[PDB]
Amino acid sequence: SMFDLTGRKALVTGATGGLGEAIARALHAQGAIVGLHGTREEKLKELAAELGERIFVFPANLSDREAVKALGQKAEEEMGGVDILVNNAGITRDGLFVRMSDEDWDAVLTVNLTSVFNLTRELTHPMMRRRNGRIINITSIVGVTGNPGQANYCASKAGLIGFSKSLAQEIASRNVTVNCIAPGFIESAMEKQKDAIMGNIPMKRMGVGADIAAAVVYLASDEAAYVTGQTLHVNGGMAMI
Amino acid sequence: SMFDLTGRKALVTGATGGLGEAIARALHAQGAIVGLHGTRELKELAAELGERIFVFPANLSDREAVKALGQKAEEEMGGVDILVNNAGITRDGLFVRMSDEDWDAVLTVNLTSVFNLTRELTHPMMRRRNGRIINITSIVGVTGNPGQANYCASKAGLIGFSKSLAQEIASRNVTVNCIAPGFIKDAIMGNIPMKRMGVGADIAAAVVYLASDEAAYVTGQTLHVNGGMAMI
Amino acid sequence: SMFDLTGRKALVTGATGGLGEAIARALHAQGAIVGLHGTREEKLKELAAELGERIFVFPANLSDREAVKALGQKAEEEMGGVDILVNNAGITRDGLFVRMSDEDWDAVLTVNLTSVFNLTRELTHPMMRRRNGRIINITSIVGVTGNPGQANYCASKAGLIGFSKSLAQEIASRNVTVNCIAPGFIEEKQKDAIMGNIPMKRMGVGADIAAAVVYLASDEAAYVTGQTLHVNGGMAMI
Amino acid sequence: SMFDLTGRKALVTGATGGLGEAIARALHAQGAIVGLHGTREEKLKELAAELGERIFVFPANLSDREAVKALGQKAEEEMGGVDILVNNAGITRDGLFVRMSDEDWDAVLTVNLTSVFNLTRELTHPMMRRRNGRIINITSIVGVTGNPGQANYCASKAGLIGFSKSLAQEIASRNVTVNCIAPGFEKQKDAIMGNIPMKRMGVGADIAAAVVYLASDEAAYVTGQTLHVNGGMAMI
Repeated sequence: SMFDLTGRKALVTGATGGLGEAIARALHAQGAIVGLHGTREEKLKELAAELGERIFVFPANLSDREAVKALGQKAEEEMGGVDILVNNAGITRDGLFVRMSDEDWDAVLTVNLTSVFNLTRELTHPMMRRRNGRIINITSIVGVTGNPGQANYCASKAGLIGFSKSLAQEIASRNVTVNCIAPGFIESAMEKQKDAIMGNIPMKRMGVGADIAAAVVYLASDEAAYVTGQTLHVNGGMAMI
Repeated sequence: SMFDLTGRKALVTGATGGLGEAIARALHAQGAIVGLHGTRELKELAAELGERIFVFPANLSDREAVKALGQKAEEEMGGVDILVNNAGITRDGLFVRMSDEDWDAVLTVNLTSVFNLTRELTHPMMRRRNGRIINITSIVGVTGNPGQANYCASKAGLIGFSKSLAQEIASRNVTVNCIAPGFIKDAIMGNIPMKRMGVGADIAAAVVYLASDEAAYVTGQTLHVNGGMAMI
Repeated sequence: SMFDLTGRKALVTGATGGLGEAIARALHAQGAIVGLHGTREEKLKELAAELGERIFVFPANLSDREAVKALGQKAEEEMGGVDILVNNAGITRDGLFVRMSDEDWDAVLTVNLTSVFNLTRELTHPMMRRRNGRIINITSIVGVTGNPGQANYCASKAGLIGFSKSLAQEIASRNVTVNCIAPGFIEEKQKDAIMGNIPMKRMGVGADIAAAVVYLASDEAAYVTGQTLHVNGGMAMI
Repeated sequence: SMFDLTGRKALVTGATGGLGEAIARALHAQGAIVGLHGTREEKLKELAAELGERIFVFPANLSDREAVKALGQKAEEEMGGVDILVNNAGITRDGLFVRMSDEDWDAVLTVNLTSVFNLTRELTHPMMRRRNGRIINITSIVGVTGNPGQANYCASKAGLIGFSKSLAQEIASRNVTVNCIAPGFEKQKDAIMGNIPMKRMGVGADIAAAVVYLASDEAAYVTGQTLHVNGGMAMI
C-alpha cells in the first residue's frame, strides 16, 4: 500500500523534541525501524518503551564532533543499515546581531550545520553503496525569508539548504535523495508577540508536529524517489515559494 | 490508514493520458471517488477502475463548457473536495515567429480555463470548510525555457494565481498548491542528476500527498518533482 | 562615465503614471532619447514640454491589440530603432476571487500579459538584428508572494516573469537582455498593515524604480538576463 | 550624475583577485575612498600605487578571527568610518562529499561565512549610528542552485544569503542596506558554457557595476536581496 515504510531503517536526531518525537512516531506507524537520538538518555528510553518494538536509542551530544561521528557508525551498525537519516536536531542563540557574541554564532553553526555535515557524512557512503537512501533535513521558513534576532540561525538554516542541494546533485545517480522541509511556526516551547506572527499566517493557526512528521513520511517514501534537492514548505501559507 | 482519501470526491482534468491518468489512478487506489475529465471517449479508463468513477467530457477552450463542467461535477458527485487542474497544452516555437493564436490559445487553456473551473468549485469548498486545489504547473514555469514563451507565461502565472487564491481561502480550510513536474533528448538527461525521466506515478504520489488530510497545513507552495533538474 | 545612456533609444509605456514618469525622467537625465507611451495624449504633451529635447510622444490604447502592434512599428521607425523597451503600464481589477468576473480576469490578462507579448514581439526582431537591446518588465512583489483580492493581477505579474525568463534564454546569444523589476509598495488600517511588513518603514518612490531601470538598461548590465530585481524596502527577500 | 559615490568610504575584501580588483576600480572611479584588503601585500601596494589617492591598504589573514576584528577596527578608525563593506574574499576546498575532510568543511565555513560575520559585526553599529551604510556580500549562483564537489562552499554561500536577509531585517529602519550579488562563471569548461544562454564567461566589471548600483543612494530602497549576474545560467 501507498507510502509504506515497513523494514525501512530511520535515524531521527533531536527525537525527544516536539518535531522529532512527532516524526519518529509517524515513521514507526508506517512500519519503520526507528533509531532515536537525543541529548538525554532517560528521555529517550522513555519514548522507546512507549513505542514498543522496532526502536533503537542513541544518546549523544551534537556539539561534540567525535560523538557525532560515533553516533553515525553506531546507528549504521546496530540498525544493520540506515536507510533514512532525518537531521532534525538544532539549537538557537537568539539576539540582535550587533550584540551577538562569537560563542553564540559558533555554537549555532557547529550544531545546526557542521554536526549535520558530519552525521550525514557517516551515513551517505553506506546509503550509496546500497543504492537506496533518504536524507531529510529540517530547515526553517526563516532560512528562506530571514528573521530579525536570528542572523546566526538563518545562516545555519539557509546553509543547510545549499548543502542539501550540492549533496543531492552529487549522489542522485546512486538513488539517494536529499531534501529539506521548512516548518513555519509550530506549537512548542514558545500574546502581542504571538499576534504579530499570526497576522502573517493566512491559515490563522499555529502548526502541529504531525504536519512536519507527515511531510517526512512523504519524502522518505519510495513514491518520492524522483524528488531530490527540494525544500517543502509547511507553514499555513506564511511564505509562499 | 495514512494518506487515506476514502470517500473524498476529486475531479481531475485531462485524465485520459499521461499524468492525468496516473494521478486519477492513485486517487482511486486511495479511496477517492474520481470524476474523470477529458476531451474524448475515457469510457475505457472508467471501465478499468470500475466503482467510484464519474465521466465528464468537456472542451477546456470553451469557457461555457468549463462552467458547466464544474457545475456538473459539483452537482453529480455531491460536492467536489479535490480539484486537480491538470489539463494543459503547448504551442511551441520561437518567440519571433509566435502567432497571436499560439499565445491566445495556450493562455486560454492553461490559465483562463483554470480560472473558470476553479471559480466554479471554490465557494462550495469554502462553504463546506474543506477543500484541496492542486494545480499542475511545470519546472519550466520557474526556470524559463526557449520555444515556450507562451507556455512558461501560463505556467508561471498558474503559480502566481495559486498563491493569491491560497491566501484568500486559507481561513476556510481550503488549500491551494502547485506541483511542478520536471521532464516527464540526452541534452535533457544531461541536466537531470538522477539520469532518468519522471513517470506519472511520481506526480500522482505528490497529488495524493497534497490532497491528503495530512497536508492541511500546506498551502501556497510548489512541489518540484523533477529528478533534481532545478533545485529551489 | 558609468551607466551612461546617451545615444540610446527607450520606449516607456504608461509614461504619464507614477512609475512611468519617474522611469522616463531618469532615462532622459542619463542621456537617452525617450518615447513616452500613454492613453491620454494631452498628458503626454505636458510631460514632453517639461522635458524638452530627445522626446517622442506615442499615444496608444494597450487594450487594443491592433494599436499595440502599430505602437511598436511607430516607435521603431520614428525613433530610428528602439534600444530599450520598458513594459510599465498595467492595470488592476481587485476583489475577492469568488466574486471575480470573466471580464475582470480577461482585461487584466490582456493588458498586463498579452499586450506585453505583442509589443515585445514588435521590437525584439529589430533588436536582434542590431545585436543590442534591453527589455525591462515592471512586475510586482505580489507576483512572487501572492496577495489576496488580486488573483488576476498576481497571475499576470507572475506570468510576466515567466514570459521574460523564456525570452531571455532565446535571445541571450544575440545580446538582448530581458529582466524584470518587482516594486514593493510605491507612492490607514490597510496602509499601516502593509507598512508593518516593510522593515524600512517607508513607502517607495518612483525614483527607486527609475534607478533600477537605468541600472538594467545600461551596457554595464550586459551579463544580467532573466532576472528579477526587488526594490521593496525589504518587504520580501528573495 | 546618477550613482555617484564621492566621499563615501568603502572597504573591499579580496581586492587582488579578479572580482575584488574590478570592484575596487569601479568604486574608485565613482568617487569613493576605497580601502583594499588582500592576503598578499605586494599585490595590494601594486594596485594601491596604480589607482590615485583615496586608497588605504590593510592586509589580513581571514582564517584568523583576531586579525578579522583588527581589520575592522583599523578600517573604521584609519578611514574615519566605513560607509560601504564589500565582503568579496572567499576560498574553495573542493572535492567529493564522501571524501571531504573535517578541515575542508571547517576552512570553507570560517572564511566564507564566519569571518564575514566578524567583519560585518565590527562595522554595522558605526554605520547605524551614522544613519548610513551599505553591506554588499558576494555570494554565488552555486549558493542558489547547488553544485556537486562544492558541498562546503555551497553551504557557506547559501548561509551568506540567509545571514544577509536576517541582518537586513534588523537594521533596515536605520538606512543601512544589506544585499548579496551572486556571480555565475580541463576543457569541460565547455560544459559550463552550453548551460549559459549568453555563451560567455563572467568578467569582473559585470560584478563591479552591480556593486556600484547597490552601493548608491539610488539603491536605498533595496535591502535583503540577491542580484544574479550570470548571463542567464539560472533564472530567479
